Amino acid sequence: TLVGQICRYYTQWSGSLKVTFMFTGSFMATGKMLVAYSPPGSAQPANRETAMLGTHVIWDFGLQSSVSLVIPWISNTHNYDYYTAGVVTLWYQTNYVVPPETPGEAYIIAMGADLYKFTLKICKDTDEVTQ
Amino acid sequence: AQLTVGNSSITTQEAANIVLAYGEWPEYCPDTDATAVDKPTRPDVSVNRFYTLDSKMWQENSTGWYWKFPDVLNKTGVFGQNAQFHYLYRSGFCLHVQCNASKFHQGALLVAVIPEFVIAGRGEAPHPGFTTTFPGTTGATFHDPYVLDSGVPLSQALIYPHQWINLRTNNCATVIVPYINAVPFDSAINHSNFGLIVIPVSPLKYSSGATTAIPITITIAPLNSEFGGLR
Amino acid sequence: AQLTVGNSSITTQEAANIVLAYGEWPEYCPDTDATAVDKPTRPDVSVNRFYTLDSKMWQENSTGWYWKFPDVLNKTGVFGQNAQFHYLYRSGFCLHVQCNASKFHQGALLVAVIPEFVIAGRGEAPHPGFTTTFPGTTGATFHDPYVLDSGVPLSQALIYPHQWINLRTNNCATVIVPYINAVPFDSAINHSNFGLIVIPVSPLKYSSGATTAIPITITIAPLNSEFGGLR
Amino acid sequence: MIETRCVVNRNGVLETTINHFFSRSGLVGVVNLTDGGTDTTGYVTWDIDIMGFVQLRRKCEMFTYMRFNAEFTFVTTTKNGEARPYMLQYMYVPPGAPKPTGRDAFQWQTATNPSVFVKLTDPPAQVSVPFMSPASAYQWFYDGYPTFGCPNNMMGTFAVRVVSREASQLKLQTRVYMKLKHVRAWVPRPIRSQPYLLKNFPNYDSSKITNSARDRSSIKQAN
Amino acid sequence: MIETRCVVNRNGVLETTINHFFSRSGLVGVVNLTDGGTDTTGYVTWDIDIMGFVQLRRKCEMFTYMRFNAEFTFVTTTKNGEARPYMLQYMYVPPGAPKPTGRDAFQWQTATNPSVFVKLTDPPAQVSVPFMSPASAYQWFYDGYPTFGCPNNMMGTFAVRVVSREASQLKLQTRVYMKLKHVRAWVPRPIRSQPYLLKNFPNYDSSKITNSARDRSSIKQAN
Repeated sequence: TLVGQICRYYTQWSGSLKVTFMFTGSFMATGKMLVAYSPPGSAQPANRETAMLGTHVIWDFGLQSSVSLVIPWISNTHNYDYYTAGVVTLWYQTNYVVPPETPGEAYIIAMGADLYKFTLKICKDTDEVTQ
Repeated sequence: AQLTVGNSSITTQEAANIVLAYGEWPEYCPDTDATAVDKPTRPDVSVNRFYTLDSKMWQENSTGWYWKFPDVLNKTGVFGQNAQFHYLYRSGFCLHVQCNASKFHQGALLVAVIPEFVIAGRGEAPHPGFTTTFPGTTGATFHDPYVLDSGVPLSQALIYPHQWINLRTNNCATVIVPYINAVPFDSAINHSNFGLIVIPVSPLKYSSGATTAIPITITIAPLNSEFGGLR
Repeated sequence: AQLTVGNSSITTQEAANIVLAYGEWPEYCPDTDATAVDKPTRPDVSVNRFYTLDSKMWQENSTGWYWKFPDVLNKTGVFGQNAQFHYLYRSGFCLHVQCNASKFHQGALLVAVIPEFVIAGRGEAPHPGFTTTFPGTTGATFHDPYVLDSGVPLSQALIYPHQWINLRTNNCATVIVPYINAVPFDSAINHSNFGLIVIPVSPLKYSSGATTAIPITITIAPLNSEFGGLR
Repeated sequence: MIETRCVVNRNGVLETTINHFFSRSGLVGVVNLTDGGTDTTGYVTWDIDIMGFVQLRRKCEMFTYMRFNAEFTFVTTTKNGEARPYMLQYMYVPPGAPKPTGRDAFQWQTATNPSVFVKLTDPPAQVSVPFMSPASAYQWFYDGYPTFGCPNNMMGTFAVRVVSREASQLKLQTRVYMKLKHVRAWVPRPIRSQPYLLKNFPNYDSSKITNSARDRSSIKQAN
Repeated sequence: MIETRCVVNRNGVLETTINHFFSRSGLVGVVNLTDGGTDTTGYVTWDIDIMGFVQLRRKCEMFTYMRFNAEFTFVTTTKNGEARPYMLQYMYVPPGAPKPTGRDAFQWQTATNPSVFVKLTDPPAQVSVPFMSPASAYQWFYDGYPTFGCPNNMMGTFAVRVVSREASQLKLQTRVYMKLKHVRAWVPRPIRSQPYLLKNFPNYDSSKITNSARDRSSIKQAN
């Protein structure tokens, strides 16, 4: 992403993010997915029940073709790894349902961005460029 | 439309068509003698929200399912916690049943709410165990749908608050159920107030190449909950 | 809806949803020193109208296409005539990309406008020929879509004016591109201002019996053109 | 590092501005001057180029168009580095002007090439160069044929020599520092994910393509 | 060069003014000072003359009459160029005054000749000379007989020496830089198309005359 590349030019960041899921199936395919966010300090959920007990979205891609999940707050202060993460997961609420004579396989595309609350400080140089 | 209650958000269409059970809304209790002494708890923060079960797979051979409330929620979230302890309990519910199916699938589901729904023995006196009275979050499947396993015709099940799901017209149904009991408060652990039932009346049919199993998703929102003294 | 400009009329739906590139409309130039001496030509009679290319066939194995403007129009109609000679050139465009596909087809296309889009060598110093810089009316196909053949991630292509075409929701896209340059007028022959790109990000998929190739049609309408002294 | 906590407050917004992002004077080149009489040239020319180093090259290729003034600083030392009082001459050669052909050549006395004379024991010299392009901006992406010689958007050239009648045997290197000022930028680009093969062209190795994100065991496991 | 395009806009008008066209300090002469005791003079005199170099000579002969103030700068180095703390004296000798006859001669102590004492390790000295002519302008074209000694319009003379009791063996060259200021010009002339034969006079070779434009194959073909 661009957020990913710009953060490499700064030592500290913080703010909120946005993650968009976009389903490309056939028009007549249908089903539900569970888009969930486990905050930092906890391992990713073990099953759907514990993913459902926290911030999440039930997204039926037969009705809605795209869904956004705002992550409320994230921070990296900063070789002990100071960022305790937090995870987005995808669950099958239903099974992907397909009519006759249509592929039965599709792909999800994921996107990410910063909300206006996001900020950056302490300039530096990127680890990508070597020279 | 998108319904957002607490930290949960579900995708569903906006339709004023719903079924109020018996025609009344959930209400908080009229003031009583015991709760005048100790003011009851009316939580809505993280407690009253959408809970969505594991979806059920309807296949050509099925019979149909039932759930018992409050029981289905007894081990969930922060409701099951309050359901535990709290020897006094009252609440209504909002129930949304969904079905994801292509236009090439055909069938229909009867969906009803039965107060004091009692599964009986199929035998002697085989008192049905805690499995039929308290199936839990998963639920149970019917043996004899035609009699509902109560000894009662399914034809006449329509004097209960109900909605059809016909895969031709509508894929969803919503039933608002108030609290219905002969006493204002009761024990949520040893007494299930009502139960929910989804029976395919017309079996699922499709032509080869279609998905052989259609998911049915349940969503439960409590309404106007009240809890008592802490066990 | 039916859009009629000059002697050409296209069938398309009426939707206020469009993408203004960078948020500005095509404009005629602010008065300059050279054109105060010779007043520039602002033709719209038969010159500014819909041009529709040969449609492109998107198949399961594809990579994706690009076009260079003004170049794609350099041999067409009465625009290519004015594009020839006329050592001073300025213009905006209206670009409509269409896809004819059945509801049983699935896939998606990223569609973007890149100013000063430079294809590089895949090697040494293999300076890319006039074929990559000036592919003509037909256009070119990508070798490495993932890097755009510029040495740049396609993931980040979304800071360019763009629209998705998802065969699920929408079959068309429209991008209004103003004139973007570091100088008011430039040479239309030796300099292409920007370029247009259609890359399948999710490949085309269908089940046997469907059409194996889906056409993509381009339509170009110039906006606020200006031409200079005649070569 | 250290200091591991959570930052609940918004940061300062001033560090993310384009003009602050391209500020901070830094090293744009190193050139070496040996005054050896006739066995060695005895001067240096350095064409003004931003892209010579890939750190700042990557930050200008984030944009299509830019406009700015440059400020240069010359840090010059001798071998081991101990300094002695030798006069130097930094001549600037505008775009479209002939460069010195030799140490004593007549171009050094041209007045239209502005010069600065400073002794090597003095603090380093600073110079401010305006916006030099005939367009309204510099562009390092031009789709077409520029041809015409070396980098794009010619800013000029610096030449350095020692000021003496007889060649003084002296071995110099002049570090050039550039600070962009009043920077405007237009039409942002994506940041390059591939290694640079050569200057002036965005070539990439087709056989070996690096992927933008590193790899993990499975998609169903984050950590 | 590079950057090949069309410029649709008017340029800046400020660079074409007479006062900017004669600005930009540049090298007006080179003189050499060897202090050798009695085998070498030990000082230098430089008469103030604009026409000594033909670059600026050609730009003053564009006009009949000019008026201006001069600003001089002395860049002085020693052979190899390494500098040592020696005091110097630049004395200015007004028009109509006797010049130094030798290193220790009494003219160096005349007060009406203004002087400046600066060590050779210091930054170069600068001096501002007013408009010196008895007419209202300098004219390098005078039709008649001026006679009377050397160039026309005598501005003055500079003399340089080292300040010491005993002659220090030291070999110096002083580059003089002049910047015209507040320049007015009258009655413009045509620009010279012929080589200059000698100073002070506009002589030209009659046998060999160069033609103002170069040659082509035929008149009916441009390229």
